[PDB]
Parts: sequence; C-alpha cells; structure tokens
Amino acid sequence: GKLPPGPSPLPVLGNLLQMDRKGLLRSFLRLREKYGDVFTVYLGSRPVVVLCGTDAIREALVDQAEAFSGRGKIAVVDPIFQGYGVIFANGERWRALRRFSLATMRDFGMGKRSVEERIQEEARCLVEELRKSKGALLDNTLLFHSITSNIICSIVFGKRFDYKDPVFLRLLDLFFQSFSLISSFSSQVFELFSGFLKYFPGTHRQIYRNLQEINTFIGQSVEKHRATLDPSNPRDFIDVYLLRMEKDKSDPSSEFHHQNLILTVLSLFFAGTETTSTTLRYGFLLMLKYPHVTERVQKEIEQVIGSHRPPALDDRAKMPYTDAVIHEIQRLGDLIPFGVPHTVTKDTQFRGYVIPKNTEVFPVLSSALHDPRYFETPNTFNPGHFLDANGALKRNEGFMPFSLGKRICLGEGIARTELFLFFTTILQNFSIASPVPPEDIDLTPRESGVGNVPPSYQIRFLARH
Ligand code: HEM
Ligand SMILES: Clc1ccc(-n2ccnc2)cc1
Repeated sequence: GKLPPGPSPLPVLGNLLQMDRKGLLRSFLRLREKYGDVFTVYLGSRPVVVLCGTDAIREALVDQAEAFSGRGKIAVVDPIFQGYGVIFANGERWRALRRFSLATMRDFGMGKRSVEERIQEEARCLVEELRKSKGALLDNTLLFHSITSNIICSIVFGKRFDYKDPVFLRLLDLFFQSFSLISSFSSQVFELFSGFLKYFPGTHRQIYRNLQEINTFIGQSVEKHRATLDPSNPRDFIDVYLLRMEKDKSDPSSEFHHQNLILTVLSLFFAGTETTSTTLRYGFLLMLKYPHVTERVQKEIEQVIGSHRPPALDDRAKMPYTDAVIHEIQRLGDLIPFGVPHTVTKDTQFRGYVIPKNTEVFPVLSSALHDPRYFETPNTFNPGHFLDANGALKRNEGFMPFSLGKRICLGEGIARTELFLFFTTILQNFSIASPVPPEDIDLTPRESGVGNVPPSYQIRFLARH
C-alpha cells in the first residue's frame, strides 16, 4: 500500500524544512522535481498528497471522481465555516446543499438565458458608468467586483446594488481585501501551524472579523427576507431556502438550518463576486501588455457582433479568437493555483499508492494550465493553445481552471458567460489604454497563496466613437 513519495517529515513541524521561502505553490513545484507528478508532503502534522500534471489531476478527480470528491479544510477560514456552507461541507451535507443551490439558483436565473439577459444589462450599466469616468485613470478593481457581484446577488439576494452605494462598496472591498489576506503568507504559514499560531494575534484574526461583517449583512438580510416571504412566490435563493427551512423542522437532520443559509449564502456571495471579477482584472492588465491582441478582438467583434447591438452569448461561437484569448487569460491568470483542498472519501488506490481515508489531496491546478505536455509555450500568452490550423476553437486537456469532478466549480456556467459578455461589451464600446509601457507591464501576482491576486493598476477606458 503505502503513501506516495515525499520528504521524511519531522514531528510537529512536518516538511517545513523542505519548504521553499516563496510559499506553498512554489514548494510543491520544487518537490515535484525530486519526486514527480504525484508525491506526499506533510504540512506540519497533517499529511497531504500533492498532484502535479494534467494527467495526475484527471487520473484522480476524473477517473475516480468519488474517492476524491471530499473537501479539505483551508487553515484561515475553517473557523468561520466550521465545515458548513456549500463549499466546505462534506458527505451527504454536501450533496444536500450542492444539489439544492445548484438547482435553486439554476431555476431562478443561472442555468442560462434569464441570467444572460441580466448580464448584458449589468454590462450595459458598466458601460455608461465607464463613460462617466470620461476615461480618467481609474482602478477597475472595485467596479469589476461590482458587475460580477450584482449578477450573483440577483440570484441569491434577488436585488441589485448601485455602483456607489456605500454598503455595497464595503462588502466588495471586504471580499477583495479578504481574498488577499486568505492568499497571503500567514494564510499559509497558518495552514501548517494553525493549531500553533491561532492562540496569538495575526491576519488570521482579521480574516475572521472580515467575513464577520459579511455574515452580518447576510444574516440581517435573511431577517428582512424572512418577514416578506410570500410562499406563493419566492423572490430569490434565500426565500426558497427559507421555505424549505421552515418546511423541514420535523427532521432535526435536515442540513437546512441557518448555519448553512449564512455560510452557503457566503460561499456563493464571496466566490460569485471574487474570482470572475479578478479574472477580468487580470484579463485587462494582460490587454495592455499586448495591445495588438486587443485590436484583433475589437475587429472580431466588428465582423461578428458588428457594433450596433450589445454582444449576445451566441456570439461566443462565431468569435473563436476572443474565446481563445479568454481561455488564455484564464489559463495564465490561474486565480486558484492549487485548487480548494480535497480529501479521499475512502481508502483509495492511486497509481500504486494507497491513500488512507480522509487524507488531504491538493490538485495543483496551476501545473495543469501551465503543463508543457499539453501547452506548447505554456508561459507565453498564446491564443493558439486553443485553436486549430483553420483558425477555429480547439479543446485542450490542460485547461482546467474551474477544476474537475463533482467538486468542479459550481459556477463554471455563469463565470464563463460573465467573462465573455463583460469583456467584449467593454472592448466593444471602449478602448483601454494605460500610462505604462507594454514591455514594462508586469503580471507577477501581488499575492500568491491559495489564490493569485493580480497586482493593482491604473487603466483608462477611452470611449470609442
Ligand atoms: C473566474 C471564475 C471562477 C473560477 C476560476 C473559479 C474556480 C473554482 C475552483 C478552482 C474551485 C474548486 C474546485 C475543487 O474543489 O477542486 C471552485 C469551487 C467553487 N466555486 Fe468557483 N470559480 C469561479 C467562479 C465562481 C462563481 C461565479 C461562483 C458562484 C456561483 C463560484 C462558486 C463556486 C463554488 C460554490 C465552489 C464549491 C463547489 C463544491 O464544493 O462542490 N465560483 N471554483
Ligand atoms: Cl476559501 C475559498 C475557496 C474558493 C473560492 N472560490 C472562489 C471562486 N470559486 C471558488 C472562494 C473561497
């Protein structure tokens, strides 16, 4: 049986000595050199199994997507989730919420259409709020978080917030700031010595007080939604959850109990707002480094969508180039370097090693988007990776930014749609430009932990006439 190869760990400390100074990801890469694609590492006491390569990630999450369908714990945030919510819940509790939220939000907009029209709309706004900026050097960080947040809030909270609404701007600002702490160094030195450090002050405390405020807003908005619930017509995700939360109060095992409502509404409100938004942020920072790549996208929009009607989702097909630039933005982006933690649900048999039940598994996704076996020139923005000789969209076994298996990003649908509608609708109406010389544009992440934060930058949105 035995666990995969890795360095011999010391008591308490685990393989802390073999760890690279830069952080976790870098470390897993420096060990893959000595052991290869699949190997074992001990983060302090807890042994994890790292997975590198496009192959290893699928042989596990795709070909045995049941023994790996288990969610692990993320150091700094377990305190607030304690295993609840739809993202961190396990076993039956997981399927319980997963299916519910996947179904609730779906037949409430998501799925397709109702949301598409919602996005073209939110985008329409993002376009007039940008005209207002009269193309003055701004910081799209906040604004971006807004447009992707509204899309999700309309599904969960049902309502939509104004771009300059103080409350709204605080949750957003809170999400951003928090993701940045969740991906900092402590958020990692914690993963290791969480039990050790938690007794002393640090950023781990700040991540708590942060999610707190949000949980409040979530919570105090559950009350508002409470006294206004017209069972004959639910308004959003909260109502539906409320209708079934009240319904099953005779089954003291129904995972539908506040704890979840808040933590699930937080999982969908944080992710739904966070990633899609910083992907575009990274996207555009990449559109300044390569202005010649923008001209094309703005031309492909011109041939297809023309320029007298907002981009529709259908257009993603007739626009194979822009599709590839996005897959490439997403690929180089790599917002989630080593995917949210996993765990085998049973004694699993993998490649010749026997991973005991409940053993944490990290699917280094970064080493799948950057894999040389599937991506020629993986470290170079190359819309080619996703195209054939006849210049058409081509699939690629290495493109797994949302991940794979039963734990695959619940919101892959929305996201891919939001990206294509916002991204083109903007480039359709505006033409980015920034004071920094393209060769000087740096894409190195500002923070790289469980998440990759693109450095902050200024960009002006010159209107196109
Ligand atoms: C730029 C877009 C996005 C990217 C790159 C992304 C990334 C991912 C990744 C890498 C995971 C972990 C998969 C795993 O367990 O191995 C995940 C999970 C998750 N994401 Fe996203 N995500 C995106 C947007 C969204 C959106 C728009 C929502 C909200 C509707 C969302 C909600 C979720 C949820 C609920 C999970 C947990 C799923 C589960 O436990 O089964 N994400 N996503
Ligand atoms: Cl702790 C954590 C992990 C993943 C996500 N996420 C973001 C987008 N999809 C998943 C949010 C929070």
